[PDB]
Parts: sequence; structure tokens; C-alpha cells
Amino acid sequence: QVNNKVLMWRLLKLSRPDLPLLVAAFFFLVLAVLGETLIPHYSGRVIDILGDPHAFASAIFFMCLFSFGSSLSAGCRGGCFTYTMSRINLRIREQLFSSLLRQDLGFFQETKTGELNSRLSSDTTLMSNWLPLNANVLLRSLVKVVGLYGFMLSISPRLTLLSLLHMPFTIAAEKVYNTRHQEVLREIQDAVARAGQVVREAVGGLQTVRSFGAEEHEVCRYKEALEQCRQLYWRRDLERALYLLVRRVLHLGVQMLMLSCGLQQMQDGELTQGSLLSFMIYQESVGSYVQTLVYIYGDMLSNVGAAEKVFSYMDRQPNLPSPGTLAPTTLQGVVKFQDVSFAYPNRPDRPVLKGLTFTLRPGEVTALVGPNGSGKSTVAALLQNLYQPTGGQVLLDEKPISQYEHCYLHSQVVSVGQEPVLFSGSVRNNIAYGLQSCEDDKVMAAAQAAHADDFIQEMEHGIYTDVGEKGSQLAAGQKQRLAIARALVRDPRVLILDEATSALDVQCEQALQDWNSRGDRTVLVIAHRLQTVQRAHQILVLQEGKLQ
Amino acid sequence: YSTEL
Amino acid sequence: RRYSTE
Amino acid sequence: LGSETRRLSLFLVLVVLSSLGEMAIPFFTGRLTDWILQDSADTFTRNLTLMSILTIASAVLEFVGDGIYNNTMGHVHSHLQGEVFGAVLRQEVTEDTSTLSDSLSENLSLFLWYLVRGLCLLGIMLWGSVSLTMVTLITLPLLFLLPKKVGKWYQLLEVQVRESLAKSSQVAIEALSAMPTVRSFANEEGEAQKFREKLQEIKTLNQKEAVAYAVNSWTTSISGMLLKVGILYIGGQLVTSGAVSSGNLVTFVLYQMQFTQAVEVLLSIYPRVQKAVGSSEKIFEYLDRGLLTPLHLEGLVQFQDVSFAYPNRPDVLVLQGLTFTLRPGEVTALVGPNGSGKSTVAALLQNLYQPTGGQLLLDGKPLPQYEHRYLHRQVAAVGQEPQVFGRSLQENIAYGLTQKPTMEEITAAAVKSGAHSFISGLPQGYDTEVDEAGSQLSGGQRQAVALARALIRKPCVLILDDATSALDANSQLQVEQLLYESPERYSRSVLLITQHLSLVEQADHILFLEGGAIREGGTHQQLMEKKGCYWAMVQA
Repeated sequence: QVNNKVLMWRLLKLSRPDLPLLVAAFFFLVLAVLGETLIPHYSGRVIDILGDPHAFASAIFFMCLFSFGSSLSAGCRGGCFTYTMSRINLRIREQLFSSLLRQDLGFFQETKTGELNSRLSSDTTLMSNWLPLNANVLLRSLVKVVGLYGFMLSISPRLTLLSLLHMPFTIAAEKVYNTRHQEVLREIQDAVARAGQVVREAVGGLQTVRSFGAEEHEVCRYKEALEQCRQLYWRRDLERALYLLVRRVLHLGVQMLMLSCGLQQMQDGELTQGSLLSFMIYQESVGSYVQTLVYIYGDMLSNVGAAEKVFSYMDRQPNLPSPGTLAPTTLQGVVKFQDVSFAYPNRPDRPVLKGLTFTLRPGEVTALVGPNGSGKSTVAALLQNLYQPTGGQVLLDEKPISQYEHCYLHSQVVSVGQEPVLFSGSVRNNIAYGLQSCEDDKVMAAAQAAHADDFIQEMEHGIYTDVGEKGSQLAAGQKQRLAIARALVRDPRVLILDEATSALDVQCEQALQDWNSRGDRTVLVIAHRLQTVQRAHQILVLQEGKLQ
Repeated sequence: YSTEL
Repeated sequence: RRYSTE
Repeated sequence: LGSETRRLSLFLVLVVLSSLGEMAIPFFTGRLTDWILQDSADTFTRNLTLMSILTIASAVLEFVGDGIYNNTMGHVHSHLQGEVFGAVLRQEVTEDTSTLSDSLSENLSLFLWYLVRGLCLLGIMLWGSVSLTMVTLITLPLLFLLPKKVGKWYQLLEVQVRESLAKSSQVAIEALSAMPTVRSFANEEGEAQKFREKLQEIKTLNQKEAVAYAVNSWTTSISGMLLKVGILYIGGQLVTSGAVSSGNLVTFVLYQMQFTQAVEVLLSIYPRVQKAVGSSEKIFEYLDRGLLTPLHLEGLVQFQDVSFAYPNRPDVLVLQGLTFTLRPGEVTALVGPNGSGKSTVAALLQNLYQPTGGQLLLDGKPLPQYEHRYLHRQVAAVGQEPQVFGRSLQENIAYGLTQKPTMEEITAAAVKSGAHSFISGLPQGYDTEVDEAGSQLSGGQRQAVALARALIRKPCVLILDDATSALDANSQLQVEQLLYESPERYSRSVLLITQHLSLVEQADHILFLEGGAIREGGTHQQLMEKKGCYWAMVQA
């Protein structure tokens, strides 16, 4: 199809900045091929001469020179192509990663992380072998074949006809064997995955199996899966050996037909001994290249398909709204909800909000309560310009929230997650996350605002220690107080709390809800109980998507 | 066969 | 059996 | 591996014969050379026939030997995997054995083939010409030292590059797995910068990797050319001297080339064999680390000085001198401290672990003396954590059954447990397959499925607990009503560890334990209208 041509053109254009390396590689390749083609001719002429010191010396010197030059070029070309491959891989990975960060949250809510890892780890390497490996081997292999056949036709115009007639019986066999192998491999892979799924299922439901004593049935099912896979293994192992036997028988026959015909032609008087030796060497060598050409051309299509699969991810269009530009100097902090209704694109036509309407004020600490199927999370999220409301509008200082700059908005308004997430960086990097620059004096001030210093300050070097992977070494309560300190380091104007008091101290919540970051800054707290009532200036319940 | 880069 | 880089 | 000691021996014969059959193309070739300088066709025809026959026989024997070896190795691999999984499941990794066995088998086969080939070639060369063979053996080690040294360095650089790529991959996957927070803090440029900084380190290693590759190629080519020239010179001088003819030299040259190829293959193959052999010992070490006939039970149980503990040590005992007893046809409940771990008593009722002291005989027979096959289908009940397997619903609701129940029986069991409505409402009837590990299940559906799986076997004892905790209030009320409305209180023993006092209200004799033994008990009405634990809990 034309899609393959489009992909090939895109892959050519991706390698545009590698001209100075590709030129040297394609020069050394030609030099090496031309050097390796001509050696047996000089070997045959030496043999004929032996049966005049000047000609002998000239032939020996030329053979040695060609051998050495080819040996050097065959290494220079490989080095250049390896470097080019590495450069292309490192170039494509960065583009693939930097294009994904701009996607909407629905794309990540839908796509499994395994697919992203597969694209960013395996296919970006398979598509990088197209030019340095496939298009290199195919070129030299084909050229070498053309040169060898030209020399063979020059030496004897009759003996070459037999090889020209014999070649299809090799090409067809190689094609058939490759076609069968490429599907046997994937059948084996599917069987192995299905077999592993049984062990995964047994691990998942271990308690019930031990309670009912059903091990003797899970073992039987696993044995059935193994016996299903063994047959495919045996079939592949048999096909290989059959192909090897056929290849060996065919070659011996060709050689004996070549040897007999060549001897009968020499004894007539139309050929010499060195010419027969050179022809035999050429005819022996041609077959390996003929087979490897088919192998490489068959392999190239997998790389093309992997390239298509990778490129299908970085060409997809996002669903973000139009970018904003506004950035006032002093936000008042008044937030109003007007007839807000929302439906998740992943599960559409099942609204969670039905005409929600309320108003927030700087000092009016407003608390939201009521389960509503955990719908309190949704109203918090869409106040940060993470999702767009399908109905109504949400506005900041008499302007829509979507009209403000992305970088500016998330400095005035910040929220704490319901389940805090921490990154594998240091303590200082996690507190100052997202900031261009910070000073350790502010970090101490931010940490002391959440009383987390009682744990941080016992730790060696202070704030420069490495936090465990995704906060592995921190306790549940400790992570809560670290996530809070990540907020007041930014000096927010609007603050949102997702039931932080459920794990953190209630008095700590009151201090966080009454400090300088909350004295005249709008605070919205989400509570699963009536605990927020002790300070809320405007309590608001909402159920079934409708406010109380 | 004979894949040397 | 004979070897094969694969 | 011993059980296949005969077949492998047969293989170990055939390969040898094949290794002698394929040495007829070089030898006779030299013979043909010695024929072309001394010019009948009879000897030519004889040589041709011998060469063709020997080559064909060698090919056929190699095919047969390979087939036999592969057939045996498949069975060995399957048996090993089955045993490993059985041991792992009963113990309470699998893919490691699967990914190791194929590599080990392939590398061992190649090693054996090429070792035998090399031995045969060396023997025939030594019989041919002693002096040239000695020269080749002397010059082999000196020309096979530097390429290994360069190759090790190149391999180290390659593995370093691959490890760096893997590190960057995670540096990226970790960033991409927490997108809501990154978007909330507007920190995408930071993630891009971190990824770029990670790639800037591999950019340095790639250059030296390429340089090492080029140097390795040059060294290999130079050694390959030098080796052949060194013996060609001495062979030519010997032939010119007149001690040997040209055909012997041609045969020796071909034999030397094949011998060098065999040695190089063996050197390339050996490390993988060593690594796989070393790795299999870990799997080995991980793997290596009768009852009376029951007829019927009336549901009468009792314990005297019963004790049980955790498998880690007998000092983690959660009971000490317990005296639990549930009359047949009477339903009772137990309570106690959260940290007391009384739930293990239910496990003690299921004969999962033998008592640490005393006896727990029930229905006039010892608890661990009955047959395990028939006891597990008459004393089990719904588990503490309801779940649905990946099998079909008609099979999920009857797991662990020796005989598959009929459709009418399954429907009746579901209706008695209230799961008939869930089965009817599910698409495609009972033939629908539930999601693996309860991926698409629901609390009420899971509770109904657990109740159906418990009641399908008509148990003689009930150990249902925490089933209503995961279930809804309506489902809990329905379960309680079904339990209370059973014929003559189900005419069997129930010792449910309820989580709500609503079920314990109708208890025949409630009880509460403390300090590893039952510390209080009596009628529910008496307990709730006195100084008992139930009244204190209700008032508090």
C-alpha cells in the first residue's frame, strides 16, 4: 500500500541530520564490497601462473592489498553504522516522550501503562534498525550477488546457466520456511502467555484455593497448558531439522553437477584449472547471499510495522481547550459555580453533576460533605482546569478559568490529593516540586507549617536525603504532612483540601485552615463527616449531583 | 544468516 | 545440528 | 533425567556416526586432486559414489538424532515445570524455569555436537600429518588471546549501555504513571528536562561502544588471516620439499579450517551453558526447601485445652485453653478483641492446621483423622474475602467440586443463597464467564457467589464470617433472613463469626473470649440485659 511508502519517507526524513555519517558509511561499504569481490580471480590467476616472476609478484601484491583494504573497510563501516543507529534511537525516544506529556487526562485514564512502556522501550528500538541494519545488509548482499554473477558469466558462459536454473528451488524453499517459522513463533508466544495466566490467577485467589483444598485441580490445569505448549515446541524443532536436511542434500547435488560438468569441459580444452577453481569458489559463495537477501527483506516489514505503531501515538490530536494568556497581578479569589454539569468522556451520558451552583469568598471557609458516590472528588478536580465542564461555567474574578495561562493558574490555586503521591527525588526536590528556584529558608518555613519537621530534622544532611521509590520509606501519616508542606511553599490564593484531616491531626488542619495561607485566602475543605462543622462558615451538602 | 552490521 | 545467529 | 538414560545414549551414538560421515567431502576432494595430476574413470566413479553415500547417510543420521533429542527434552522440560509449580503451590519464579529450559537445552545440544565434531577432526588430522597438526596446535593459543580480550571489553560497554537505557525507561514510566499530579503542578518541562539529562549520559557511552566494535572487527579479521598464512607457508615448503603430495595438503587445509571453526563455536557457546547451569541451582534449591474413612457427621463439635499458633513460631498462639462448642442444629456466634486473632479458630475448624495441644474431635471422631477429600466438602463455607475466579460462572459457583452439579441443583442452591436473581440477571445465563480475580465483580454479587459456593455442597458445619461485611445492608438482611428461615434452623451446626449484633441477636448461645479462652457467654437476651459484654457494647 501507499501507507508503507509514507512510513518509509517519514523514516528517511527522521534521519536527515545524519548525512556526514551515512556518507562515510556508504563509501566504506562500497569499498569493502569491491575489495572482497576480486580476491578469487587473483587466486585463480596465481594458480594458473604457477603451473615469469614479474606477473607472479604483481598478482600476489594485488591480492594482499585488496585483502587488507577490504578488512579495514569492513570494520570502519560497522563502526559508523553502529553510531548512526544509536543516534537515531536517542533522537526518536525524546520526541516520543515529549509528545505524550501534552495529552489529555482521558488518554491516560484509558490507555494501560503496559502499552506505553512497550512503545517507549521495545518498538522505539525495532524501528531504529531500519536504515543502519536492514537497508545496509540488503544493499551490500544484492550488489555482491551482481558482481559475483558478472564474474561467473565472464569466466564461463555455459556453466553459469545451471546455477541460474537452480536458484528458484532455493528461493522458494527459503520463503516457505520463513513464512512457517514467523507464525509458529507467535503461536508459541500466545501459548506461553496463556499458560502464565493460569499461575497468575492461582496467585490472585490463593486464600480460597487453600481453604477449599483445590490444589490438585489447578496443578492439572497447569499441566494441561504445559502439554499444549510442548507440541508447538516439538513442531518447530522438527521443521527446522527437515529444512536443514533438504538444504544439505540440495547443495551436494549442485556441487557434484558442477564438478562433473567443469571437469568434462576442462578435459575438452575450453577451460583452465585456475578458471575452474575461481568458478567453484564463486558458485559456492553465491548461495549464502541469495538466502540472506530473502531473510533481510522478510525481516524489514516487522520494523516498518513497529514504526507505524509508534508513529500512530505521536500523531494523535489532544482534547485540551484553547490556551489562555491572561495573568493578573493580584487575584481577588472569588470563585462562582454557575449551573455546572459534567459527564466523564470515558463513561458518557451518566452525569455526576446536575446544575451545581455555589459561590466562594476569601474568608468564607466552605466545607463540602455528603458521599454522592465520591462525587466530591470530581468537583474539586474541575476547579483546577483539569476537566472541562460540559454545562454551565466556572469563573475566576469574573473570567473563565480556561482563559488563564496554564503556568500562572497553578500558582494561585493548588489542591492536595486524596491519596498523596511522592516522587523518587530528594526531600528538597519534592517540597519545591514545580518551582523554578527556591531557598532552604522557605523549605523550613513550609515544613514547619505542617509540623513535618519532627521527622525531617532527625534525618542526616536535612533536606538533601533521597526519598524512597514513590515514598516507600514514609508512613501514611508522614506522607500526608509532607504533601501539605508542598502547598504552602507556593503561597496559594485558593486552597482545596481532600479530607486531609482523616489522617492528619485535626488541630493541624485547623492551623492550616487559619494560617496566613488561609487567613484571607479562599479555603474549600472536603469532609466525610461533621468534623468540618466546627469551623465552616458555609457548609454545603450535595447528593445525587444536586446541592442540598 | 551472516548479519554483521 | 548446525548453529545460527537468530 | 535418569529415566531417559537409554534414549539419550542412542543419541550419543548417532551423533558420533554423523560426525564421521561428514568428513568425506574434504578427504575425497584431496583424492580427486591427486587424481587430476596422475591422468581411468573407474577410480573417479568409486570416489564419487563413496562421497555421495557417506554424505547422505550422515545427513539422515543427524536428522534422526536431532529428532530424538528434541522429543526427549520436551517431556523433561514439561515434567520439571509441572513439579516446580506443584511444589510452589503447596509451599504456601515460574517463568524463570520456562525461559531457562529452552536456552539450556539448545546450548547443550550445540555444545555436544560441536565438541564431537572437533574431536573427530582433530583425530583425523593427527592421523594425517603429525608435524602440521603440531604446528597448528602450537599456534592456536597465541592467535586466540587478544580477540577474547577485546570482546569482553566490548560486551561490558554494551551491557552498560543497555542498563542505562533501562534506567531512562523507568525515569519515563514513573513520570507518565502519575499524570494528574504533574498536570496539577504544571511540571511537564521538568519531566522533559529530567529525561533529556538521562539521555545525555548514554550519548557519551555510545561513542566508545562504536570504537570498541570497530577495533574488535579489525582484530578478528587480522587473527583470521594470520592463522591461515602461518600454516600455508609451512605446508607449501613441505610440499616443495617432496615429502608429501598436494592432495594431502588440500585435505589438511580443509580439516584445519573446520577445526578452527569448531573451536571458535565452542568458545562462543560455553559461557551461556555455564550461566544456565549456575542459574538452575537456584530453582532446584527453591523447590527442595492416609486417613480414616468418614461416613457422616451429626454436626456435634467440642474442644478441650485447644491451642493453635502461627506457622512462624508456636509463640504467636492466639488461643490458650479454649472451650468452644456448638450444638448440632443450633446457631451460635463468637466475639472478642480485634487483636486477639480469634479468626484462626475458624481455620482450626476447617482442619487447615493440626491443634497445638489437646484435641478437637467432632461428631465422635478425631478432627484430623477423616479423609481430606470428603471433609473439605462437608465442613467448609464462605470465606472471609469473597472473590470470583476467572472460570465460568456455572463453574465459579461450584469450584472444588468432584462432580459438576446439574443446572436445577445449581439454580436451587443459588435461590437458597439468594444468588438466583444475580444468575438470571447476568447475560447469557450461567454460561457467562466472570472476570479474573474479580476484576468486574461487585460486593453483593461476590457475597451471593460465595454463599452459593458454600451451600452447594450441603455442609455439615458453617464457618461463614465477614461475608456480610463486604455485602450491602440489604444483602446482609437477606442472608440473615435466609439463615433464620432455614428448615428447623437448617437442622445443622452454624458457628458464624458475625460482624454485626443483628445476626447475634437470635444466637442460641453467644460467647466472647479473652486471653486466648472464652471468658463470657450466655443467652443474647441475658447478655444484653445484664453486666455482660453485649450489653456494654450496645450501651457504648
